[PDB]
Amino acid sequence: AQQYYPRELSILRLQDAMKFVKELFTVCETVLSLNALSRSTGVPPELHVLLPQISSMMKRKIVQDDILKLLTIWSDAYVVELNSRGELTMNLPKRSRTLAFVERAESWYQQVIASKDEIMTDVPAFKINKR
Repeated sequence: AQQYYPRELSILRLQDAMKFVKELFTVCETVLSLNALSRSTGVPPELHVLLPQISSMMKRKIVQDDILKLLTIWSDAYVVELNSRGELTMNLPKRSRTLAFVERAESWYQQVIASKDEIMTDVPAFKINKR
């Protein structure tokens, strides 16, 4: 076109992905914080239990891969634990987190579009290995 060629179009796609993971982080923050209060151990239910809550707040069906995008931006954002059956459980780490995430999200976005190759259109899911 005039202003936007394939590379620029990919950047625009990525910006929507940035907007997505930023909102998703905030939603995970409210859900995990609230659910971590329900039990004496301070440990929330498995992630698959909390996904309907996360989905309703996001007004869209959120899956585990969406959640893992957050760790790509901030690896120490949450603590990841795999149980006996391999079911994923996420939890807040032991001590503003929202501001910290946005800064890293911005910095991550900067480094992606900075170099002149091919631009990814979405945040890749963080890779989790077996315990």
